Amino acid sequence: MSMVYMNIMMAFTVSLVGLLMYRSHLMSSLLCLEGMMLSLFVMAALTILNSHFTLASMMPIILLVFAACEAALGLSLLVMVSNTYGTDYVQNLNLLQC
Amino acid sequence: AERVAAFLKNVWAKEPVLVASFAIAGLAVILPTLSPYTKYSLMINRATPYNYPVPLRDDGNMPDVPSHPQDPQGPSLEWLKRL
Amino acid sequence: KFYIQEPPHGSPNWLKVGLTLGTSVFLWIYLIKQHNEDVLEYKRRNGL
Amino acid sequence: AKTVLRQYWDIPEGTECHRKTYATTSIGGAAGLVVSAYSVALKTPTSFLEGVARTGRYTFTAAAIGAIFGLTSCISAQVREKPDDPLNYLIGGCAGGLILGARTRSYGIGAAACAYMGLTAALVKMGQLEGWQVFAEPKV
Amino acid sequence: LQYGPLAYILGEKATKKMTEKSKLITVDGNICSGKSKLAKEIAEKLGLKHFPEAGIHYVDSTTGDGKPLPVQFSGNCSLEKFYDDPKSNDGNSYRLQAWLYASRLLQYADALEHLLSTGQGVVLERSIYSDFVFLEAMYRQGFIRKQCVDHYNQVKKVTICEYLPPHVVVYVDVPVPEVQSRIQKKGNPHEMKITSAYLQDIENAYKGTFLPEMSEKCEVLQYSAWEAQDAEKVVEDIEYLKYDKGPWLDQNDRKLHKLRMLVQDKLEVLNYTSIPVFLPEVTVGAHQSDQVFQEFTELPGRKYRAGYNEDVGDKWIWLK
Amino acid sequence: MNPIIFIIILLTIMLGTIIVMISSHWLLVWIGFEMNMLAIIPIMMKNHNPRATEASTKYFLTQSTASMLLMMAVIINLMFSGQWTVMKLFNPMASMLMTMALAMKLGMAPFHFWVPEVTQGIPLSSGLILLTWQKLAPMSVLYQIFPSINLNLILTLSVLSILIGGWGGLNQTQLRKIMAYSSIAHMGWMTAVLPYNPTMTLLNLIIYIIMTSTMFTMFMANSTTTTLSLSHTWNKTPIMTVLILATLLSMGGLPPLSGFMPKWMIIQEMTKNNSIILPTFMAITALLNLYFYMRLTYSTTLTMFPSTNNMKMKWQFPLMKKMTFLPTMVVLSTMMLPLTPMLSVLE
Amino acid sequence: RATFQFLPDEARSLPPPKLTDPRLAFVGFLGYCSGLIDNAIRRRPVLLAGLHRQLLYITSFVFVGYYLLKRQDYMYAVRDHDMFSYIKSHPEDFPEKDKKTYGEVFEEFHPVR
Amino acid sequence: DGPEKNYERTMAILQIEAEKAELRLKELEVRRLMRARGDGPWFHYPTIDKELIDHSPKATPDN
Amino acid sequence: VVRDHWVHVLVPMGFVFGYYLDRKNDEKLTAFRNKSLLYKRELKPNEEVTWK
Ligand SMILES: CCCCCCCCCCCCCCCCCC(=O)OC[C@H](COP(=O)(O)OCCN)OC(=O)CCCCCCCCCCCCCCCCC
Ligand SMILES: CCCCCCCCCCCCCCCCCC(=O)OC[C@H](COP(=O)(O)OCCN)OC(=O)CCCCCCCCCCCCCCCCC
Ligand SMILES: CCCCCCCCCCCCCCCCCC(=O)OC[C@H](COP(=O)(O)OCCN)OC(=O)CCCCCCCCCCCCCCCCC
Ligand SMILES: CCCCCCCCCCCCO[C@@H]1O[C@H](CO)[C@@H](O[C@H]2O[C@H](CO)[C@@H](O)[C@H](O)[C@H]2O)[C@H](O)[C@H]1O
Ligand SMILES: CCCCCCCCCCCCO[C@@H]1O[C@H](CO)[C@@H](O[C@H]2O[C@H](CO)[C@@H](O)[C@H](O)[C@H]2O)[C@H](O)[C@H]1O
Ligand SMILES: CCCCCCCCCCCCO[C@@H]1O[C@H](CO)[C@@H](O[C@H]2O[C@H](CO)[C@@H](O)[C@H](O)[C@H]2O)[C@H](O)[C@H]1O
Ligand SMILES: Nc1nc2c(ncn2[C@@H]2O[C@H](COP(=O)(O)OP(=O)(O)OP(=O)(O)O)[C@@H](O)[C@H]2O)c(=O)[nH]1
Ligand SMILES: N=C(N)NC(=N)NCCc1ccc(I)c(Cl)c1
Ligand SMILES: [Mg+2]
Repeated sequence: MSMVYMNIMMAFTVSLVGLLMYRSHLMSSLLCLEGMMLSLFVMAALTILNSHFTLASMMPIILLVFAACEAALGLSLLVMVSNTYGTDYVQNLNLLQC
Repeated sequence: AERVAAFLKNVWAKEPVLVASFAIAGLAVILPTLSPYTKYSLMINRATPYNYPVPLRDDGNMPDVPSHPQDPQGPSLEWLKRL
Repeated sequence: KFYIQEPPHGSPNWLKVGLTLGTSVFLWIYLIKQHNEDVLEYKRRNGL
Repeated sequence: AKTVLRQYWDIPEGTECHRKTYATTSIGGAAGLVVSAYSVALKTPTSFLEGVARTGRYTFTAAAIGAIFGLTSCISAQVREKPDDPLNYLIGGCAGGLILGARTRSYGIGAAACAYMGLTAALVKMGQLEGWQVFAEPKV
Repeated sequence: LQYGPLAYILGEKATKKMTEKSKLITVDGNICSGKSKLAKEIAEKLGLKHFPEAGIHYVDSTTGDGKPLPVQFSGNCSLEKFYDDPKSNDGNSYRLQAWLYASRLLQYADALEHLLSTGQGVVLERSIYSDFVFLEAMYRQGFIRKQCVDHYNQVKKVTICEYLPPHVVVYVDVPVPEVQSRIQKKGNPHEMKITSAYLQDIENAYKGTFLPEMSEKCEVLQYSAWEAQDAEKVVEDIEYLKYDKGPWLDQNDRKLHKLRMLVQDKLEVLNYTSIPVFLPEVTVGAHQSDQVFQEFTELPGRKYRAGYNEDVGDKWIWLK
Repeated sequence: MNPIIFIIILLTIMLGTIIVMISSHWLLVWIGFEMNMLAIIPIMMKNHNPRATEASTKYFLTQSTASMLLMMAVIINLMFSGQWTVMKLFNPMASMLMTMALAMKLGMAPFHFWVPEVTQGIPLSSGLILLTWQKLAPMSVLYQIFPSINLNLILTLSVLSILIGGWGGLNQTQLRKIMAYSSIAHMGWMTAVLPYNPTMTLLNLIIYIIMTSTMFTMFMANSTTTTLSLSHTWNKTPIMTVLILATLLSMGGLPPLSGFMPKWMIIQEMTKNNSIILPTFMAITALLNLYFYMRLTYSTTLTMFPSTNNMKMKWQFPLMKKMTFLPTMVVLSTMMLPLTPMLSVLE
Repeated sequence: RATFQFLPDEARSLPPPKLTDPRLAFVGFLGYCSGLIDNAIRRRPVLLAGLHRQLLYITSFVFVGYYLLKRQDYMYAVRDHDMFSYIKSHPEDFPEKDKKTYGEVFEEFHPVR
Repeated sequence: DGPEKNYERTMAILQIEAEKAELRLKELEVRRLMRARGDGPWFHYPTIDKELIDHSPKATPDN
Repeated sequence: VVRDHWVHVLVPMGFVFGYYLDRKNDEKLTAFRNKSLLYKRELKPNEEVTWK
C-alpha cells in the first residue's frame, strides 16, 4: 500500500497498545480511546476520498458522532469513579475480584 | 381555550424567550406546506446543470427530444425568467 | 378464615375472565378455519 | 508454530535424533514462554528480577520436557528399529512427565504426568498414522 | 390496578395525595412510660392512623384472619420467658429481639405504605429506629453475646437504609425510679422482675444515641411525665412544627415511587432478616423447620394464596 | 429511574440489537453495537453503588475496545474490497480483528475476565439481559461472516471457553458468578459448531437463552444471589426447588431433558465432518459444568439446609414478583427433547 | 425459499399437519403442564384454580405449535426436493451400481473358537 | 399375533428403515459435493446483488 | 364410578388405550400383507385381508 497507510496503521496500533497497557489514571486510557477513533477517522477518510466513493464521504462524520457518545459515556463513568474514591485511579476498581 | 389562553398570557409574562422560540419553530414546521412557492424550490434545484447533458443516439423515433439546443422541444425555463 | 384484609384475588376479575375465554375461542376458531383453508388449498394445487 | 511443527514431522523417526530434539525443545520452550507471559501479566512479580526468575524457571522446565521427549522417543525408535510404533511416544511422553515431576520435586506429579503425558503422546502418534483431525475442515 | 410502574405513569403519584397533614409520628420512652395512651390520643386528635406497638404477634394481625397464631409459628420466642430467665440456654433473649426487630420492620413498611398510598399520617409506638435500645440493654446486662449484637447490626444496616425516618419523634422522659414504681403498680408477675440496671440501660441508650441521632434528621419533642398527660398540649406542639430538616424535603415522586414499590412487597421488606448467618439463637435445624412448616400450611386459610382457600368460604376458585 | 425512562432505555437496548440484525451495511452494524452499549450502561448503574460503578466501568472499557477493533476490521475490509456489505470479509487480517472483537463482546475466553465480575456487580435483572439478550447481536454477526473466519482461531476460542468456563465455575459460591462461568462455557459450544453448521449455533443459542432466563427469573423470585440464601428456598417455596432442580439438570445436558438437545446435535454435525476428538473432548469437559450444577441441586433441592427463625415470618406472605413467562420457560427448558426435529424451523 | 418469510407460498402445496397430530398433542400437553406450574408457583389449587387461564395455556401452545410443525414439515420437504434435484443434475456423481449376490461376493470367515 | 402378521409387519418395518438409511447416505454425499463445488442450493453464500448497480451516464465518460 | 373408586379405571383404561394404539400402528405396516414370498397366497372367497 501507499506509504501514508503505514503511518496511520502504525498510529492505530500505538493507540491500541496504549489502551491495553494501563497506568493509573483512567483518563489517560480514555484519551487512548479517542486517539484510536482519530486514526480510524483519518484512515477511513483517506480511503473514501482517494476512491471518489462519494456517498461514503458522510461515513467519517457518523464515526465522530458515535466517538463523542463514547467519550461522553466514558467521562460520565469517570465522574462516578472519582466521587467514590477521590481519584480516577483504576486500581481502586478491584472490588469485584470477590 | 380559556385554559390555554390563560396559559399563553402566563408564559408571555414569565418566559417570553421560550414563547418566541416555540412560535418561530412552529412557523418553520408549518409554513413550508402552506407556501405556494415551495414547489419552485425543487424546480430550480432540478434546473441547475452540474453535469454534462449527454446526448441520445438518434434512433429515428424520439420526436420530443430536441436535435439542437435552440429547437422548441425539451424543457424550458421561461417560468424561471418570470420569477 | 374470613380475611382481616380483602384479598387482591378475593373475587374474579371478570374483565380478565372474559378476555381470556374470548381469546381462547378466537384462537381456536382462527386455527380451525386456517386448517380448513390449508386442506382445501392443498387438494386444489394437487388436483384432488 | 506451524513451521516448527512441520520440521519435527518432516524428519523421519530415528533419523537425525539431534535434529528431532531441536524441534521438540523449540516447541517446549515456546510453550513455556507463553505460560510465563500470561503468568507474569496476571500475577505481577514482586520485582523485575523475580519476573525474570519465574520466566526462566517455566521456560527451562518446558524446554526440558520437550527435550527429553523428542530425544527419548527418537532413541527408542532407533534402538527398537520400529519407527512407526506409538509405544515410542508413550516412553518419550512418560519420560517428559517424569522430568516435570523432577523439576517440581513431587513424585505424585511425576507419576500422574508420566501416565497422562505418555498416553497423550501415544495418542498423537496414532492420530498422525491414521490421519485423525483435531480441527477438522468443514466438508458437509 | 395494583400499584406499579403503570399506575405511576397514569397518575398515581405520591405528591398528589400528600398534604401538610401527611406525617409519620413515633412515640418513644421507657417501659411503662405512658407511650400507648399518648400515642392513641395524638392519633385521634390529629386524625391519623394509630399503630399499636408491634409485638410478637404483629404479623399475624395483618395476614390470615388477623388472630394470633400458636407460638411455634413465632419461633416459640416469649417475652414472659425473657423476664423469668433473661439468660436462657435456648437463646430466647436474642431470638425474641431478632423477631421483634423484624416485626417492627414490617410495621414500618405497612405504615409507610399507608402514608404514601392515602396521604393520611400514622402514629407508631417505637420503631426500627429505636429498637436497638433494648438490644443495647440486653447486651450490657449479659443477656446476649457480642455475636448476637453483631448479627443485629448486620441486619439493621441492610434494612434501615431503605426507608425514611419519622417526621416527628415524641419522647416521654420518665425517670427510672418512677418507672420501677409504675411497673410495680401494674401487677403482671413477670415484668416485676425487671432490674433497675436494665431500665437504666434503656434510658442511657435512648438519650445517649437515639435522640442525638434523630435530632439531626427529625423534629424531636421531649416531654416530661406531667406534660405528657395532656395529649392536647402535645398536639399543639406538633401543629406548629416548622419541618425544616431531614431527608423528607429531598423526596420527589420518582423517589417515593421507588419507596412504594418496596414497602408494598413484604417479602422484599423482610428479605435480609433471614440472612444465612448461623447463630445458635436463631438457627433452626432442618427437621424442626420442616415439621413446623407443614403444620403452618394445615392451619385454616393458610394452605393457598389468600382468596383461594375453600375451607374458609372462598368461591369462584376455578375462575380466580 | 422514572418508569418511562426505563422503558425507553430498554427499547433502545433492543433497537441497537435489532439494527445489527437487519443491517446489510457494516457501518450500521457498528452503529447498532454502539447504540446497544450506550443504553445498557444506565441499566448497570441503576442501583448506584461502588460495585455497580466498577461493573459498568469494566464493561464500558471492554465493549468500547472491542468496537474499535470491529471498526478497524470494517475499514481494512473497505480498503481491500471497496464495499461495506455485511458478509464474508475480504482480508484475513480483517477477519482476525472482527473475530477477536466479537469474541470480546461475547466474553469468550481468553477475553472472558469481565463476564464474572460484571455479572456479579449488577442486579439480577440486569445480569439476565447481559447473559442472554446481549449475545444475540455478536452471534448474528458471526452467523454471517463465518465463511471467512479462521478455523483454528474460532475452535481455539471455543475450546478455551469450555475449559475456562467449566473450571471457573467450580470455585464459585455466588450465583451470578456461577451463571457467568456457565455462560462462558456455553458460548464455546455455540462457536465450536459455527464453522460446520451455523443452524446448530442458533439452536444452542435459543435453548441456552431459555434455560438462562428460567434460572435468573427463579433467582429473582426469591431475591437470592448466593448459594446459601438459595438454600432457604425449600423452607418457603418448595415448588421452586423442584423447578430449579429440573432446570439445572437440563443445563447440564442430561437426557431426557431439553438441554441435552444442543449437545446431541452439535456432536452429530461435528462427527459428520470427521471431527471426533474435539466433540469427545468438549463433552467430557462439560462434565465440569454438570459438577457445579449438581452442587447447587444438593444445597437447594436434594437436601434440607439449616434455616433461621425469622424465616417463619415469610410463610405468611405470597410471592409478589412478576415471574413473567416463568411457567412457559421452565416447561420449554425441560420438556422439549421429544420435539427435536423442530430444529428445521431454524434453517 | 422466499426471503424472511415464515411459510413461503410454495408450502401450500403440502398437506397441513392434522389437528390430531401426535406432536401437536404433545405440544398441547406442554401447555397443560405450563398451566399447572403457573398455579403451583402462585400457591393456587393446582388442578382446579383458574380454568380459563389453563385453557389459554393449552390453546396458545397448540396455536403456535401448529405453525411451527407446518414450517418444520415444509423445511424437510425442501431438503428432500433439493437433494433429489441435485442427484438428477449430476448423474455421474451418483452412479447406479451393479449389485452382486452373496454367492458371488467373497467375505472372509472369522471363527469364534 | 400369528407368525404371518409379525413376519410381514417386519418386512414393512425393514423397508422403511432401509429406505431411510439409503437417503441418509445420499444426503451426506450430496452435502459433501454441494459444499465443495458451490453448485447447489445449499452452502449458497450471498454475493453482492447486481440490481444495486446504476448504469446511468455519469459525470465523466470512462466508467 | 363411585366417588371412592373412580381412580381404579385409569390404569385399565391406559392398557385398553395402549392396546388400541398398538393395533392402529399395525395398520401403517401393511405394505407387505399377503406379499411376502413365504406367506403370499390367495384370499378365501369371503376374506378381505389376510390379517388386520
Ligand atoms: C415429558 C417428556 C419429557 C421428559 C423430561 C422430564 C419431564 C419432567 C420435567 C420436570 C419439569 C419440572 C416440573 C416438575 C413438577 C414438580 C411437582 C412438584 O414438585 O410437586 C409439588 C411440590 C411442591 O410442594 P408444595 O407446593 O409446598 O405442596 C405441599 C407439599 N409440600 O413439590 C415438593 O413439595 C417437593 C419438595 C421436596 C423436594 C423433593 C425433590 C425430589 C423430587 C424431585 C422430583 C422431580 C424431578 C424432576 C426432574 C426430572 C425428572 C426426570
Ligand atoms: C396422563 C398424565 C400423565 C402424567 C405425565 C407427567 C409428565 C411430567 C409433567 C411435568 C409437569 C407436572 C405438572 C406441574 C406440577 C404441578 C403439580 C404440583 O406442583 O404439585 C402437586 C399438585 C397437588 O398439590 P397442591 O399444590 O396442593 O394442589 C392441589 C391440586 N389438587 O398437583 C396435583 O395434584 C397432581 C398434579 C400432577 C403431579 C405432577 C408431579 C410432577 C412429576 C414430575 C416427575 C417427572 C415426570 C415423569 C418423567 C417421565 C415423563 C413422561
Ligand atoms: C416450540 C413448541 C412448543 C410451543 C411453545 C409456544 C410458546 C409460545 C406460546 C405462548 C406461551 C404463553 C401462553 C400464556 C398463556 C397464559 C395467558 C393467560 O392465561 O392470561 C390470563 C390473564 C391475561 O389474559 P389476557 O391477556 O387478558 O387475554 C386477552 C389478550 N388480549 O391474566 C393472567 O392471570 C395470566 C398470568 C400468567 C401469565 C404469565 C405471564 C405472561 C403474561 C402473558 C399475558 C397474556 C398472554 C396471552 C397469550 C396469547 C398468545 C397467543
Ligand atoms: C405563540 C404560541 C406558541 C406558545 C408556546 C409556548 C410554550 C411554552 C413552553 C413552557 C415554557 C415556560 O417554562 C416553564 O413552563 C412551565 C410549565 O411547563 C410553566 O409553569 C406552568 O406549569 C403548569 C403547566 O405546565 C401550570 O399549572 C402552572 O400554573 C404554570 O406556571 C412556567 O411558567 C415556565 O417557567
Ligand atoms: C513436543 C514438545 C513437548 C512440549 C512439552 C511442554 C510441557 C508443558 C510445560 C508448561 C509450562 C510449565 O508449567 C509450569 O511448570 C512449573 C515447574 O517449574 C510449575 O511451577 C511450580 O513448580 C516449581 C516448584 O514448585 C516452580 O516452577 C514453582 O515454584 C511452582 O509454581 C508450574 O505450576 C507450571 O505451571
Ligand atoms: C489430556 C488429553 C487431551 C486431548 C488429547 C487429544 C489427542 C489428539 C492426538 C493428535 C491428533 C493427530 O495429530 C496430528 O495428526 C495429523 C494427521 O492427520 C498429523 O499431520 C501430519 O501428517 C504428515 C505426515 O503424516 C506430516 O508430514 C505433517 O507434518 C502433518 O500434516 C500431525 O503431525 C499430528 O500432530
Ligand atoms: N426485649 C424487648 N422487650 C420489649 C421491646 N418492646 C417492648 N418490649 C417489652 O414489651 C412490654 C411493653 O412495653 P411498654 O409499652 O413500653 O410498657 P407499657 O406497659 O405498655 O407502658 P406504655 O409505654 O404506656 O405503653 C415491656 O415489657 C417491654 O419490655 C423490645 O424491642 N425488646
Ligand atoms: N450444514 C450446513 N451448514 N448447511 C445445511 N443446513 N446443510 C444441510 C441442508 C439442509 C438441511 C435441512 C434443511 I430443512 C434444508 Cl432445506 C437443507
Ligand atoms: Mg405499651
